Amino acid sequence: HMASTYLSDMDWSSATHGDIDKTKTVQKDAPFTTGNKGEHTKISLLTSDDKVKYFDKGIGTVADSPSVISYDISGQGFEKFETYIGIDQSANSSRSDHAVVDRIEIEIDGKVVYSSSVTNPEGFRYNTQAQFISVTIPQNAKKISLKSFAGEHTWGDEVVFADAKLIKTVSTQTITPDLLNKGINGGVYLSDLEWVDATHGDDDKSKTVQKDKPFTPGNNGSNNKIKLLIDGKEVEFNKGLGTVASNPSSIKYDVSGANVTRFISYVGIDRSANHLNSDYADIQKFEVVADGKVIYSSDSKYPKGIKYDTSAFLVDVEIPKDTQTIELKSYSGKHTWADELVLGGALFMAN
Ligand SMILES: [Ca+2]
Repeated sequence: HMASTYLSDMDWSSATHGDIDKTKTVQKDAPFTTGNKGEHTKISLLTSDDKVKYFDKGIGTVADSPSVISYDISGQGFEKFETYIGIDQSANSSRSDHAVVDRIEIEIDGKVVYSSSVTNPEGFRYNTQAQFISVTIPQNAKKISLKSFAGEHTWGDEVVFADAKLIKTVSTQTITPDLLNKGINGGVYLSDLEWVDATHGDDDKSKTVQKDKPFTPGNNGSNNKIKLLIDGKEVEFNKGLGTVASNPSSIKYDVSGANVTRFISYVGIDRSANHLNSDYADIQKFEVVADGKVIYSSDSKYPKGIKYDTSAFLVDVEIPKDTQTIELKSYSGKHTWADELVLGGALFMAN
């Protein structure tokens, strides 16, 4: 799922043009000269087979040495820039020195990412067919610049960036406890699903893995919400799973009937657990297992396990295409009582 934002719908950080009248401004969704006059004329360019194509959206300027239109794209997450370039069909081309553009460039953070010099060394004339630009934007990008070079004169240099747009993949927001508590579109909470089976480390086998509750309080009849340490601060979760770690204990889901692509959960020991200060780990490790293959293990980040005081960690892992079975495996520290492992906000994504 892709979304595009038109440059003409954004605010430029700066804009310069080659027209001597500085009361005139670079035009949104119109050629420069006609747009400045108030005319309703749309941006148009000569395409293949000399067909004239009209555009609802774009940026209209007059080239200079150079004319520069810049946009701040910091933290915006854009992936591509796409536009058609050429001299607008509305240009004054009555003389051969009019409508002569030496070069058009696209620049990102000081780097030329497109230049018309490659395909058009002599530049653009009134009847030069449009060039389509498609450039990748670096994840770190801060500034994109639309540059046009007039050459000897600016006369008739009606440069248009037709259909000028920035494009990105529609993606989930940065994962936070708040986000998992509010909900994500397309996210299905594990506690809203039936497991195939769910084992636990508690000796009483009449007890069951708990949905949206820690194990012990849940099996005692309480509906207390799952609670974890997030960055040294206690946070309750609306949704999740409550279990007791074992050797291991495992919760198994049959995901064969769906195209599951992602598993998201905070993982740690519930605040309600029995805990005593100890050198030993309370929980040894947690694993996400896809069709018998470990696709996440907590012992990379925590090679000696976790304790009651350990801040809950974010598990965010891709599920391989065509996965039949997902298992969530909890390994007890075996020397203490704090084996009340909870999965805060545990959900699946289907992409
Ligand atoms: Ca020129």
